[PDB]
Amino acid sequence: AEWESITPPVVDAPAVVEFFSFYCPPCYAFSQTMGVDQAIRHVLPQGSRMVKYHVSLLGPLGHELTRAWALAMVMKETDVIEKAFFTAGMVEKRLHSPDDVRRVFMSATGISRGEYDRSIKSPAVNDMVALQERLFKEYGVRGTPSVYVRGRYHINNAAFGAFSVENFRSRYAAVVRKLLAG
Repeated sequence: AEWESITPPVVDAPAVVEFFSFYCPPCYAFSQTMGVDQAIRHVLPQGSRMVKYHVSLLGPLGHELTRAWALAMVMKETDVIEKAFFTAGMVEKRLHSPDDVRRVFMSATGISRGEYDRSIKSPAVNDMVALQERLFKEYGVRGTPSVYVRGRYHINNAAFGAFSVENFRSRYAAVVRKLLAG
């Protein structure tokens, strides 16, 4: 059950923040196969939110995915986009080029080619890319997945033990739950 205070804290932080990458196997596991993200959402106090931010440093398409995610966030389509990009990469192994990124985004959302091309570079998406890169530095992010609670506690992924997905998930969420208490 381990975690470390970050310094300095982030003010006005969402209750839970997770920095992740579509190239990060444990991120794939948290989101898509082990139900850790879901178990965390399940202990969110009323009114609190979990927000996910993509990190650019990892992999060939790092920056393109971050911008694609920025677009998802602007459009309120993170749910379908998250599932789509993990399937495309981890599962199907067909995320190699910038055209792939746009193709998967369009297929998941139904957005048109022309709207994607105009939107992907919109001021609002530009802002959301800025925000992701800004917060990477403020939270002191060092890798992925990096889960932060109330802008002050960084969960230590490497401090949990279990023989099963089910115990691992429960113990990870138990610690997040504890840190959300108040």
